[PDB]
Amino acid sequence: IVGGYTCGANTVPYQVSLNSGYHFCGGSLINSQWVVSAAHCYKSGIQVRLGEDNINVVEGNEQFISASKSIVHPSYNSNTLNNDIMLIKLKSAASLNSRVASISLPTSCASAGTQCLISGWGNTKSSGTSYPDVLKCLKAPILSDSSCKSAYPGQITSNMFCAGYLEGGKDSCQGDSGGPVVCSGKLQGIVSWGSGCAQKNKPGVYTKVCNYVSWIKQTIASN
Ligand SMILES: [Ca+2]
Repeated sequence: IVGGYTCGANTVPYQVSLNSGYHFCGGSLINSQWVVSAAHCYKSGIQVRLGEDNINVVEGNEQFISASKSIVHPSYNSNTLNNDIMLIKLKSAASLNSRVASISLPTSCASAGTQCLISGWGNTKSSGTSYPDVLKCLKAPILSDSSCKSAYPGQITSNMFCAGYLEGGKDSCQGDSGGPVVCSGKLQGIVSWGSGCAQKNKPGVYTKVCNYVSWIKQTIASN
């Protein structure tokens, strides 16, 4: 997260870190046994880390649980990042509490102008590299479809939306991928892609979760 703020420990209780020996992506807890992330974050050997603030220090609210299965969206295209969504099942159910909690799925899509909270342990520099140890947060609005499409000609599908600031300086970034965009207590987006980070006229691009609620629910019901 570039140009954000320190969230505070366990203030974002649905935020997860995906760990394969090191943090490599975010995710969102959507029930005691399932996490949503970005398909471009797929790898084998995932451990899900819940209850984290400092990802390099054991602070006392963590739960580390190995994934038993990952399911990439059936129409994911790694060239265009269309359908950049994956589900991860935990080998055991997490213990839900005030610091480890699920986030609701949307019953309806959000609109341009809605304010959302974006979070992660990604790079904090727009030109340069610096990785935080504690969770960072950014409040940002959803941008219009027309401004999103104008920013990225020929690249924005009906399964994407843009959020952030066209002036630059505030955005998600590398290492935030797969993490949440929450608006009015609903998971509306997944950190997907962008040109660089926090660049002028190049806002963040997010997976449009409301398009996938049917697939998520059916997949969970049968796995
Ligand atoms: Ca920790």
